[PDB]
Amino acid sequence: EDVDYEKESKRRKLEDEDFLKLKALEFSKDIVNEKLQKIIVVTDGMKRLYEYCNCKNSLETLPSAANYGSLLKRLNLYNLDHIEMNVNFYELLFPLTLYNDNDNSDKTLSHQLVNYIFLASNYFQNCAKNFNYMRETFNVFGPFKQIDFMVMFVIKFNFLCDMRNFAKLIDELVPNKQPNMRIHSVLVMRDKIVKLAFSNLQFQTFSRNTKHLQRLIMLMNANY
Amino acid sequence: MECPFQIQVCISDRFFAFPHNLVEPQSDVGNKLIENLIVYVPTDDDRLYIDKKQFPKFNSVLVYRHEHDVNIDSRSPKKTASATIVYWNPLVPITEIGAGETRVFSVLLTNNLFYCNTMIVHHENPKCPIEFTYPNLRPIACEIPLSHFKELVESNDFLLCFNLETSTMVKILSLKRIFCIFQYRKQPARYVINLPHEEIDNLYNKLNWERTRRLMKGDVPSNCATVNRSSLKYIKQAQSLLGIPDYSQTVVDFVKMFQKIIFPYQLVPNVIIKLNNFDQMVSSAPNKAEPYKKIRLFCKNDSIAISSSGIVPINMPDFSPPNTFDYSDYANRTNINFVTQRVLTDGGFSSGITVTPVKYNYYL
Repeated sequence: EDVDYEKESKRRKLEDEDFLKLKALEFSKDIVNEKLQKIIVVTDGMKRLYEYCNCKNSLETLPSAANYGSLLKRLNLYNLDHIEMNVNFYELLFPLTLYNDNDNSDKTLSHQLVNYIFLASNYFQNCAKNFNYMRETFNVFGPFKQIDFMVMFVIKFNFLCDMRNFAKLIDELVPNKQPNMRIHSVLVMRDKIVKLAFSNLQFQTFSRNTKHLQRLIMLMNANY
Repeated sequence: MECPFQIQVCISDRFFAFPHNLVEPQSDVGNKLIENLIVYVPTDDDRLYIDKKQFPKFNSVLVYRHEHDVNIDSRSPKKTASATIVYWNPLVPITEIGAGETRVFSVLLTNNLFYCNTMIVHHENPKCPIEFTYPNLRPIACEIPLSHFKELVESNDFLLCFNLETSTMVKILSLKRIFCIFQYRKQPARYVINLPHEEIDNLYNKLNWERTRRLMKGDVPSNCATVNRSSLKYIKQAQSLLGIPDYSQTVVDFVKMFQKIIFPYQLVPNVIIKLNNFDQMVSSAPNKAEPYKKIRLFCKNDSIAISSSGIVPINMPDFSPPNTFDYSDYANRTNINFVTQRVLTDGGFSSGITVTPVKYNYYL
């Protein structure tokens, strides 16, 4: 018999060496993030609306949008109050930060990502800056009970198509288990000014076969 | 203060990273299992490196930054058995607890945690890391660790930096985080620090208090540390007087070199006396002027020990008042003066001479 612990103490001493190796394994880069997986799956994922989307230049308003608005009049059947008027900017963008740019890249991509981020920022800034005008120019096509939600959806969808394009372009950058710290912080402060833009966007709302468009609504809401 | 009843602390340096595994679903008596779980953290930064999916045992998991409120402040905190709660390396006292006994997993013993149910699962890490400061550099983002994971493994010379606004507690936290991983590393990486360090030396004193707090239950580890001014200036000067083949040579070198001769000469080096002399506290202690902390020093099989002040018999108070006294016929002022005058004449010296008799202790 040997009741003293020293045996197991030596056992722990042996174990200790593994520690750093195990931790590095636990910190290595991952295969693909489920967030971008979901995004890419949902894109083209239902009833060809994603292929209906052809508007472009990411810097425009009502680009002949009345054509789709005609079918949105039918969509007005649905309870578009399920659409959030806020834009989960940071939340949706978060998966995009899982990239050590020192690897899986020439470290150049950072600049393109920052440019795209500022582009989105200015996009939403102009949208808020002219929403009322946008209200009037789309009410040209007929009032609806939820024209606010319809315009918000139009903005979101318009962006999201280009977002899809941007992802398919910068495809297969391999995600880290963790977001980039610096890029994440920049994102955070950008989202600070974004939410401040939401606040500035003081307004009042105008107030099932959803299961397809319900997917898009969830995605806009960052449901997971 | 104390930990309120039904809370326990697990300290382990390994907990510097979140030990997702260990936690288990708490339940109330009556098997009222509580899959609701909340965790409090110093920062959302912490949350960034925590995976929900680790916890399929639970269906309900949320995490927030701790905030030390006012109104609920109590020795006895609020209770809420409806959810399990954990705090991860908390800095400041907690106001609310979860189902059953709550448990906290932390690396550092705060004063708040003094009288507490505690476990440490400590193990000895041998490899002491080191500082070096020449004034190539590894630059570090001196807070986020995993930013520099593998970097710290690979390189061994790292810069340390802060923005002004940091709370002292946050500084202490991050620093403590460093040294654990460094002792896990296989080589003595060299710290470089961009700070005037004086108050940092003060928090090092605080580390001393903390580590003693550990030692109340701890490993009695051979933990390397040092005074950082009163030591270092004098050590630098001593080497300077010496030949300086390696200005970078570790102190412990000199230490053990001197150690080689102790037993053969059975006496204390002036070097080691100046150590335990010129610390603020663990010394003669200029804080209070307490050379009374003489070193009684013993070695295997000895019938006797070496004091700061000569050989002593074992386990006795440095000198018996009863003695073969330095009887004043010796060390009489008169004879002292006479001999001193002889000396002065012989030297032809005007000034700067003083004399004193020897004195003796237990042994002569």
